[PDB]
Amino acid sequence: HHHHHHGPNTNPVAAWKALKEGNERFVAGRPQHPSQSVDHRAGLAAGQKPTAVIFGCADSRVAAEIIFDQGLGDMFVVRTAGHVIDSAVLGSIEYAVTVLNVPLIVVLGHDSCGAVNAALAAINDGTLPGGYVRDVVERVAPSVLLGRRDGLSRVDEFEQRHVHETVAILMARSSAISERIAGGSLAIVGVTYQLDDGRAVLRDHIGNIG
Amino acid sequence: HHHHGPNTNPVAAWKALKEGNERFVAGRPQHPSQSVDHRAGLAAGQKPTAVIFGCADSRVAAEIIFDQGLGDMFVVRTAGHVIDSAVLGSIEYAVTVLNVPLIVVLGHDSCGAVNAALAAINDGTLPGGYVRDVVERVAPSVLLGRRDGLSRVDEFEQRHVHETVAILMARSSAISERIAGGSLAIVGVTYQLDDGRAVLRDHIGNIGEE
Amino acid sequence: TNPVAAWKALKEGNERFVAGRPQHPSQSVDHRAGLAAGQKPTAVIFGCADSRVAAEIIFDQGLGDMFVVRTAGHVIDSAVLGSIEYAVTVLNVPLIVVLGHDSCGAVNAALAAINDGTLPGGYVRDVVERVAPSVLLGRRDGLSRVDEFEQRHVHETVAILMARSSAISERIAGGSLAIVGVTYQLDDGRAVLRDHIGNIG
Amino acid sequence: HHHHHGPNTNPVAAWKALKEGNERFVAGRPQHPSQSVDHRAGLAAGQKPTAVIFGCADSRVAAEIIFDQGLGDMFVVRTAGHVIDSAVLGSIEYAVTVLNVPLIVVLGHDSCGAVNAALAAINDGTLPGGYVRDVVERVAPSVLLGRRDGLSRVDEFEQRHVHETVAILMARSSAISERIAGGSLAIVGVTYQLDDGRAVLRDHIGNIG
Ligand SMILES: [Zn+2]
Ligand SMILES: [Zn+2]
Ligand SMILES: [Zn+2]
Ligand SMILES: [Zn+2]
Ligand SMILES: [Zn+2]
Ligand SMILES: [Zn+2]
Ligand SMILES: [Zn+2]
Ligand SMILES: [Zn+2]
Ligand SMILES: [Zn+2]
Ligand SMILES: [Zn+2]
Ligand SMILES: [Zn+2]
Repeated sequence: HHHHHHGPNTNPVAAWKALKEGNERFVAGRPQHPSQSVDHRAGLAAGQKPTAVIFGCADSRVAAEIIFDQGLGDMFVVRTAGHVIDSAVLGSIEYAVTVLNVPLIVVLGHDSCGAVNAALAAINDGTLPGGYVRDVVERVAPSVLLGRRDGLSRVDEFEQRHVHETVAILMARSSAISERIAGGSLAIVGVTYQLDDGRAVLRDHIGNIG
Repeated sequence: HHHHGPNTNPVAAWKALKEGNERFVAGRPQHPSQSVDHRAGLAAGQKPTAVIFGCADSRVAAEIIFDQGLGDMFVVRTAGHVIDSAVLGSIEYAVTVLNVPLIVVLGHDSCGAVNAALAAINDGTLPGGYVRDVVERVAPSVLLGRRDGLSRVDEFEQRHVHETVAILMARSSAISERIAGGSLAIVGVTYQLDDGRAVLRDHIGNIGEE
Repeated sequence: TNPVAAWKALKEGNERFVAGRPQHPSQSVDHRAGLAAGQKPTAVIFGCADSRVAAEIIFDQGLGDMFVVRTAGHVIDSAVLGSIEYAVTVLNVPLIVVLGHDSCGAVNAALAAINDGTLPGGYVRDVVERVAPSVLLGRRDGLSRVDEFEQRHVHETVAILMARSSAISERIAGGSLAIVGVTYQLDDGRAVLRDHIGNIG
Repeated sequence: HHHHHGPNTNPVAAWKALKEGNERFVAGRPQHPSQSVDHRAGLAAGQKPTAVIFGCADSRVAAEIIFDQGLGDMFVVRTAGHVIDSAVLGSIEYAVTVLNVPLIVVLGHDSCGAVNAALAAINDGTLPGGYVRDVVERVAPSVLLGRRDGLSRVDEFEQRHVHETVAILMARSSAISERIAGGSLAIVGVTYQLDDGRAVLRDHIGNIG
C-alpha cells in the first residue's frame, strides 16, 4: 505494498509531543523501540512521511532515533559535526520541509560537543585544526564570539548559544522555512541533549509547539 | 589504563556492522550499548569504530539498521549523502580526531535525491531553493551512469555510492593517506528498504571480504 | 550614487571601449593616492573569470569604480554570495552587474556533461554542476544555440541572487538597488543588456 | 574563428611580465597593452592567459590595471578577502588544469575590509549578518593564527592572511600541489600597496626567478 506516504503531514504540536514522550521513555530506561518490526520496515518501501527533521550533531553518543525512542520512517535526520550548516545541510532540511512537509525542525545540540570545544580552543589559544575540520570550526567560531560579547563564560552557555545561532541562520537563509513558520505549518525547536541522564532539554522555539 | 582511540581495525569494525545488520534483517536486534549504565559511561568521551555517511531519509536509520547503540558510530547524514565542506569536515573529524578505522557510505533504494536528479536530467524538472544544491551534486552520478549505459534506478543509486566514495578519496588527503597506510577503509553499501539488508557494493582498503 | 546613474556610467564606458576610444579614467598616480583613504564604488560586477572579460577594461572604468567578483562562469557559492552582499550592505553599491559572455568554457563544459556525460574531475566538477541546471532549464524550453544557454545562465544567476539574498531582494524592493544581466561579445566588445530587476533609466 | 592549441608559458616568464607590468603602473606610465581592437578580435579564437590572479574584490585593487595587463593575459578570480569556497577552488583549477597556467598569484593588499572585519570579530565580537559572515568566518583563522604568533599591526595580519590562503590552496588542491612538485606551476603571495601602487612579493612555492 500500500502507499501510505501521500496526503497531509501532522502538525508541530503532535510532532513535538511524540518526541517529548519518546525521550521520556529513553530517560526512564523504558524504550519501546517502536516502528522497527520486519513488517513495519517492509511497508515503508514505497515512500516516507516523517513527522520531524532532526538536525543534530554527528557525535556518536547523540543517536537521534535512539534518544527520542523513534523508529523507521519517524524522523528525517541531518547530522554534521557541531550541527554546522553548509548548502548540502540546508538543501537536506529544505527537502524535508518542502517535499515531506515535516511540521517540526529540531536543532539538537548536546553537552561535551567537540566542535564547540574546538572553536573555544581556536578563539582562546589560536589552536586551529587543518583540512576540512577547520571548515567545521570556522562555522562554530561566530557562536562563541557572539556569546563572549554577551558575557557568556561556560561551555554549556556556548553550546546553548550555538543551538540558538543555528536556529537563527536556518531562519535567515531559508525562506522555505521562515514562510512556513509564519504560516503556522512549521515550528523550529532548539534542544540540548544531556549525555549524563539522556534528557533532551527544550531551550528555544519559534512557533507553537503547545 | 585509559586508552585513547577506538582500538579496532577496519576488518573488525566492518564485521560488527555486518553482524548487526544480520540481527536486524532477521528481526532479532540486541539493541546493544544503550542501557542507562552504558550511557552514563559515555559522558567521559566517545570511541566510535566507524563513521556512517548516509542519506537523511527517515527509513535509513543507521544505528537501527546496523543494530548499534550509543558511542558506536559517528553519523553524518545529508539528502542523497551529498558532500560539501561541512560534510567533509565532519567525516574528517571522525577520521583524524576520533581515529575511526572505517567509513561507511550508506545509499539505499527509493532515494528521493537520486530520483530528483533523474527527473532533472530526463525532464529539466529542477527544485528551487537549496534543494537544487542537493540535486546538482547527485546529477553527475546519473550522467556518468547514463554514459556507461546504466538505465535502472537501482544502478544509479549504486553508481552514486561509488561516486561518493571516489569524491571522499579525491578531496581528502587525510582519508586517502590513511587508506594507503592501512589504518582506514571505506565501504559503499546499499540498504534495501524491503528486507533491511545492507548490501556490499564497494570498498577500498581491507575489510576482510577477500 | 543611484542605480540609473550607475548603469548610465557603465553603458557609456562600454561605448568608449567599443569605439576604441577609452579614457582609462580614475587611474592617475594622484587619484590612486586618494583611494588609500577608502573605496566608494558605483557597482559590483559579478563576472566570469575568463581572461578576455576584464570588467574594468570593457566598461572603461578605473580604480575605485567597481567592486569585482569573478568565478569561472559566474557560479555562486557562499564566499561569492558573501562578497556581493559586502558591496551591497557595507559599500551600498546601487548596482549589481551579472556579466556573462560568449564562448564561455563553463557553459560549454556543462553542455558537454549533459549531452555526453563528459565531466571534469576535482573542483572543476563543482563549477560545471552549478552551470548544469541553466542548461537543463533552457533545454526544457527548446533552447538549442550555445549563445542561448549563455543568456539563460545569466538570467538564472540573477534569479539565484534575488532568491538567496534578502539583503539584495529588499534593497531592490526599496529602490536603492538594481540588478542588471549583461552578455559581453568577444568580437566587438559590446556589453549587451539582456535582463534587469529594478529601474535602470 | 580559429582555435589554437599548444603549450602555455613558464612560471619565471609569467612572473617577470607581471613584475615589469606593475612597474609601469607604479611609474605612472601604463602602456595599456593587449587591448587594441585588432588584439581583441584575435581573442575570439581562445584565451591563453599566462597567470591566474586570485585577488580581493576591493574596487581599488583592479588586477589588470595594477599589473598593467590587457585582455587575454590573466585569468581572474576575485572574492572579498580572497576567501576560498568550492566555486573559487574550481575556478582556479580550471585555469591550472584546462588553461595550463604556469602561475597563480594570491593578491592581498593594505586596508582590506575583510581582514578588518575579521579583526573586529575576534576583538569585539562584532559579526556581520547574512552571507558577509561567511566571508569573515574564513578570514578569522588567519587572525587567530596571527595573534598566537604575536602579530599586532593590521598589515601583518593582511600578510598572514595571504600566506594562509596560499597554504589552503596547496592543501586542498592536489591538481595544484602536483604541478608545483612537477615544476610546471608556481604560486606567489603578493601584497598590493594602495599608497604607491606597488605589488610586493611576500611568499612563494616554486621557482619564480
Ligand atoms: Zn493501506
Ligand atoms: Zn503512491
Ligand atoms: Zn557535538
Ligand atoms: Zn533563540
Ligand atoms: Zn583519557
Ligand atoms: Zn536517499
Ligand atoms: Zn566564461
Ligand atoms: Zn589560427
Ligand atoms: Zn580546438
Ligand atoms: Zn580586500
Ligand atoms: Zn607562506
